Amino acid sequence: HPKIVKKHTKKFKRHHSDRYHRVAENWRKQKGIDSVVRRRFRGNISQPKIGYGSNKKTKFLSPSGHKTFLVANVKDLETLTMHTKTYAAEIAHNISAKNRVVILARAKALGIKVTNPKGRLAL
Amino acid sequence: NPAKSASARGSYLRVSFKNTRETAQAINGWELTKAQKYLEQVLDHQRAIPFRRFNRTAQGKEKARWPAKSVKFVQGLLQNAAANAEAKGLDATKLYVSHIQVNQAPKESSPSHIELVVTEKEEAVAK
Amino acid sequence: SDEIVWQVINQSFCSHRIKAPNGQNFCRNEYNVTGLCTRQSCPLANSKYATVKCDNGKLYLYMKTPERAHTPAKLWERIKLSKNYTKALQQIDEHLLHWSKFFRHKCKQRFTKLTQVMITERRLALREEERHYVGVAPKVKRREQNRERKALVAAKIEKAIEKELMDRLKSGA
Amino acid sequence: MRLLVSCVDSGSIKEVLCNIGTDTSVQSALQPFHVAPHLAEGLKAYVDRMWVISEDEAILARNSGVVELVKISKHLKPKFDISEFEITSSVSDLFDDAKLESLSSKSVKRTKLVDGFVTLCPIKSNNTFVAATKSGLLHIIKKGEDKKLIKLASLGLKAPVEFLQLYDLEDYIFAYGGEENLIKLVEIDSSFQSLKQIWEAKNVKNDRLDMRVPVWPMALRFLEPSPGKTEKGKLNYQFAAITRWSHLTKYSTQHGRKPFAQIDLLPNREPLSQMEVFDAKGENVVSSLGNFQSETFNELNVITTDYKKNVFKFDGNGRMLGKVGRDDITGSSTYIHVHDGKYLLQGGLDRYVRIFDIKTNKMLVKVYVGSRINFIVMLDDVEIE
Amino acid sequence: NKLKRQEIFADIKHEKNKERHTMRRKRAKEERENPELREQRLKENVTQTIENTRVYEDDLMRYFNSNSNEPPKIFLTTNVNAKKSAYEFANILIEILPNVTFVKRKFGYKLKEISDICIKRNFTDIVIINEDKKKVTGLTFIHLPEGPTFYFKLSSFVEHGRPTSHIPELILNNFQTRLGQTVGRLFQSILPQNPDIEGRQVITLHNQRDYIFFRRHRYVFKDNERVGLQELGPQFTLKLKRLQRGIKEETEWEHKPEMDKEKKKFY
Amino acid sequence: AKQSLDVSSDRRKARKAYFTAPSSQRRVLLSAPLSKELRAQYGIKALPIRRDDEVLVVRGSKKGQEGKISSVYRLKFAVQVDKVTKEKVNGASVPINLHPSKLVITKLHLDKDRKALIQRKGGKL
RNA sequence: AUAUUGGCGAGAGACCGAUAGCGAACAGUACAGUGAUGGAAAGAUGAAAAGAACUUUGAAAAGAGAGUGAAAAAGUACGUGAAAUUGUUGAAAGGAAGGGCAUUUGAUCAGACAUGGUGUUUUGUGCCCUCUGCUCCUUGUGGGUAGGGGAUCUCGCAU
RNA sequence: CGUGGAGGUCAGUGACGAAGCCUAGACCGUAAGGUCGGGUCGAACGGCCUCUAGUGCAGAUCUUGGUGGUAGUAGC
Repeated sequence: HPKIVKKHTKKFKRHHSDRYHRVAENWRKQKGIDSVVRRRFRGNISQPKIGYGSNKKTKFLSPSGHKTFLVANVKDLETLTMHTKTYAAEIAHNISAKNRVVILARAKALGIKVTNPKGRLAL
Repeated sequence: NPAKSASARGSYLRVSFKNTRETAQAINGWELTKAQKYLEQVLDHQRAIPFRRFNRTAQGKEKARWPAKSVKFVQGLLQNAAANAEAKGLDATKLYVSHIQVNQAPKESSPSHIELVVTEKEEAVAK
Repeated sequence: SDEIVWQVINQSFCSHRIKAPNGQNFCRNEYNVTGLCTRQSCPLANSKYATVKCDNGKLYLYMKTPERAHTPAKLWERIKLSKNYTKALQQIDEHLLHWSKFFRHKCKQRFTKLTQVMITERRLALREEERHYVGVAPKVKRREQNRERKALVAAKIEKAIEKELMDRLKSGA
Repeated sequence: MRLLVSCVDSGSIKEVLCNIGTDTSVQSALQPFHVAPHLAEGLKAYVDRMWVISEDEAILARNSGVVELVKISKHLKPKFDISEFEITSSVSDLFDDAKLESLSSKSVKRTKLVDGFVTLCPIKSNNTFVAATKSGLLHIIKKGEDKKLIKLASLGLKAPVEFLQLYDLEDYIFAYGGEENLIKLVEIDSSFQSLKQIWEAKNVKNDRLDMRVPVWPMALRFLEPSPGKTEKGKLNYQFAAITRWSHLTKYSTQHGRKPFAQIDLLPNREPLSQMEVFDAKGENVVSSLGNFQSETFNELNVITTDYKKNVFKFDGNGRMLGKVGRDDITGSSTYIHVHDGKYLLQGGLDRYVRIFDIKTNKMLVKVYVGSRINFIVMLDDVEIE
Repeated sequence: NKLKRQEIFADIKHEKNKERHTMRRKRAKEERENPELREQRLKENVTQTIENTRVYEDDLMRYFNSNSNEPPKIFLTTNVNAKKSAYEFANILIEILPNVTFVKRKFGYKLKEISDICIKRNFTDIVIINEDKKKVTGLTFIHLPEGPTFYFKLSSFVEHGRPTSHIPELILNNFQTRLGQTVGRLFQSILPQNPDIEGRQVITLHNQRDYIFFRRHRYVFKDNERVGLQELGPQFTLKLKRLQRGIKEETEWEHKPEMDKEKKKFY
Repeated sequence: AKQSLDVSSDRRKARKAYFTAPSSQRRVLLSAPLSKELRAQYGIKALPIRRDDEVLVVRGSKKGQEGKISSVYRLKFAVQVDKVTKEKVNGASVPINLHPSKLVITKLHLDKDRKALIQRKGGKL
């Protein structure tokens, strides 16, 4: 597949997200006109913009080359039979370990890659 | 290792938090008998408890004070720990205060919780 | 009609659609060759359809025609696929004679994928995997962790070892 | 009541004398009157099979390849009595481990497969008994006028042999089988000097994965001949068997060689064995040997034990009726046998002798014997005053 | 009312503590003059610890365990797709087990095949460590003849002295129960059976309720008829499991999660 | 579904009524089903329980236990069964509180009022 | 026929959820004002108290053992326990710190129970060959299911 | 993008552990955020098309509640 070129691997952080504890790390655009970040002066944190857009041919593809697809039960898992190479089955965090083994068995039978196998399981 | 250590805790005491912390720091890591002797001497004003954080005499060479009120509770807790170790059948000579901590208690005066742990030193080892 | 049904299922909440994070609308319907809810692929949006499904080890070529739309109880007919791969492909091609190339290609791909899914038999034949997946409940984990610590504290292994050594060498040297 | 327990570890017969409600696990609970070993030979020559000819004379078989006739005597010792055992005659050298050793390869998993007595029951009034072994050797032993055992013939069956069951329902025919060995019906000549293979079972069609269904019948029990239509060429026999792979198979010779129905008793083909016919209400609907006195499978109810801990109850359609000793059996039940239709003898690796009530599954007796249990027989159900 | 409930019980506890302290002081003071009364009171008051409230063959040993007449060769391997932690644990296994041979898992030789090969090589026991994450979680031991085996869960694995080349002395504790002494016999037949007391090396197994603690120490005696000991490195605790009684057939005691409710009987 | 306009299906109102129900209503609340053997005898499904009534335990850790009842704790909505008691660390025995809905009556206590109630409820004796 | 924020008694809400909702879910109570008046804070233990028997250090606070309990990481300060803040262990660094571009070092985390696919050669099987049947529609380029005979057999499977 | 509630659908998820919280763990997106790996927790919550609003905080000498330097200082 085409190379997965990540234009910006570093997570964007809100200005002063570390100077004050009351400011969440979630990005928020500065509204003040005098704000240096809004004017993107040299040396300031990078501002998200249209330039960092990832290419469609590699968008949403994990480093393993398989797209993530949440799976809730065997019925959902069976839908990836025709897209095993392009899609991978991801078990939801709320799935009890009782059904996790059954889901993993079906995934192995169909050859569907599992993004987070063995979760909550013990050998 | 619980099999080689004993614990003693005092909660909701009315001693000053800063003085209690200074006393605990001045006594952390000392031997049980040596720590008790040092506290007794402090009660006699022969030695002073250094105040390194919450604050000039010759006794401070080893900026010091004699917090008798806090020292009384500290020595009481040390005696309780020694009694616990004796109940556990530990060697009092090898006992040394390996952990001591002061925590601010609910509010007025500033009460605090004091807990300490004593552990037996490892010795008598040979091929 | 198909156009009205197609547009209603597309823009009016088809019940069996799944939205992946990538932005692809999936289709978990059992009667579809492809799990994508696009046109000419969803069985509900097309009067004529063909698909491969299996209940027992045998594989069956499922197809429907407007002759049975009015009677859903007899909507889909099936024929044994002659599980010999070379014979099965030609049988599928003959059955789908004059059908849209899309349907023939999708049916052949589905049949090939289902046939190669027999790897389950290979793993079943190569059984005796001793890992024996086991699930650990949070309540079970709590019991072992705390009770093991309590047992260790109460055991006093050092004292027992000392007592045994003293009792052993009293008349053992 | 009085029971005889076979102890593999000690290789001795243990006489258990206790009343209903005995429990050795509780000090305050009723305790057995007497529990002592008899005829100890060690784990090398432990008893393998036991049959009670009468309350005074019994015949025992050992894994060493020797069948010993045991004389039972009584002496008094509150006011109850205990029994003593004396061996009068025996026959040895019946085992042939070479056949089993040659079949060790390609087996699922096991050791050299030392031979052992699979079945021991009278052939017929005539004091004639048939001895079967895993090696396939079928020996005939008769009690002479002098009470000394004499060997009359040494027949040979297709090894490996896991079970043997005679057809006592007259209304000599017996069936046998083993690992990768389809069930075969055998007719014995009146002189016991020959055997005829009249009928052989056939495997069922392959599963979804097209894999051949393995054949491993662990036990078999005969039913009455099928009524109504009786086509010639085919035979008239009805029986059911339980396989290791948890498949409950019912056979009807009139229908054909292949079983007419197969039901999966447990998922993942759980190891199952010890198929004993029992009545849901405790009626003695089983013949002297254990065959079901009925001509229909709907009334058939069977008790089977898995190899981990459980004792399962199944009907004629494979439906699980419940469990016996679910909260008390901590190990595999090596031996289970319905006695008088109401008492269920239980024993295994847990070293506890248990007697369960078929009517209610209640644990009636619990006696600790220390050694592992492989065979249990009850002599009398009378309660000591 | 929360305030009323909190205030009422807060004062009640203070009064209860005051009464308890006063009663204890008076009892001690009066017992000082009457020592026998203290003894009678102690006899009349049992601490009711959990231990005190517990709720109630030579041929076998030789046949299902190793004996001094022939040293036991123990086959050591690891579950397929093993990693560094497994080999690190195998290093300690080599350091502690008498005669070990390490063989990489071939991924396809069935357990029957492994047993047959070991019989061909006259091996005595098979030990295999299994891992899920980068940590040891369970250990197994199987005897070749007649296939008596035990499976053990592994927890609290911790890596201070350097053991000498001497064979540590074997000591077992709290194996009175019939099931317990079977694991005790397994340990006595799997670990070295020839002590070399010179060098003061000891290996101890100590079960309390269901977990067995394995540790090594150096022991030195003094004139006070007491022996001091020092930790000799690794900490180890194990839990018996599945009690197969065969290679994989006829399990006898396999543990179930439904147990442990009784809080006693310390299987 | 409820059709009467005089009955409300409000959860809050029902919860308030249940907790604030008087002892007279709680007597009806604390009903216990009769054993299948007794149901055929008296031809009745359930009747209010009382002291001398003998009941069997069908649920809880004490399943399979039986004994004569000794008290009907209407305030706590619980009833006590003789020989079904807890063992404290100090040795004191405290009866375990059980709900009548989880117990089966094995032997009723017969009085004139109980006999009249049995006839009223379509039973027989 | 019309109004109805008071009274009694009922049926409901696309309403709010202990800093909301009436000020009051446990109050017009405590409390302040000579007074008319103002006017709060506060819900949840645990299935059940089974509320820590008992030993042991403390004039007293409560501690250490011990046990009850699914859990005490639920102990009447009790459904769950984050920040601001405070004390200890460890790492780092030193009239300041904070953020951005690129990287070394230290610590540390992931890193396939993947073990395959293809053509060939023995042997045993079936849905495979042959004979004899039963069963559903409609009628059709079908489906389901039985009893006798073998390895012409790679049509699939297992070796 | 996200939240309170409602109509519909997933014969959805869940005591073999739902929500919340923590996490020098990882994945996805330009981001509002979603998802998964590990610890406490216990009983409800969510994938999607619409409707609905007391729907999103960095300050308003902002309100309630909580905690620091000042300070063991002035002082008693």
